[PDB]
Amino acid sequence: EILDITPCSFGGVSVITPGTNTSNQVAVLYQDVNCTEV
Amino acid sequence: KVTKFNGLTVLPPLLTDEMIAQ
Ligand SMILES: *[C@@H]1O[C@H](CO)[C@@H](O)[C@H](O)[C@H]1NC(C)=O
Ligand SMILES: *[C@@H]1O[C@H](CO)[C@@H](O)[C@H](O)[C@H]1NC(C)=O
Repeated sequence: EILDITPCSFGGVSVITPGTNTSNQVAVLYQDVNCTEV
Repeated sequence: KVTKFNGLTVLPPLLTDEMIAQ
């Protein structure tokens, strides 16, 4: 049987932050990954 | 007319072609 090899998912993680002087809330952006692998 | 997995990530542009058209 013939198998495809697809590399496991990966990508950079960037943090969205308003300036700390305003607040400490943070939202995280996972680059180029479907919202299932998370 | 105008026409891999090694850590090479292609970031998307901020203005999609749609807003550029506007
Ligand atoms: C930033 O925080 C400092 C507190 O050390 C305060 O003195 C300053 O006014 C703040 N700046 C703004 C723009 O909120
Ligand atoms: C993520 O996977 C789902 C399959 O449940 C698919 O419908 C969706 O298009 C995928 N999105 C991306 C960005 O791969």
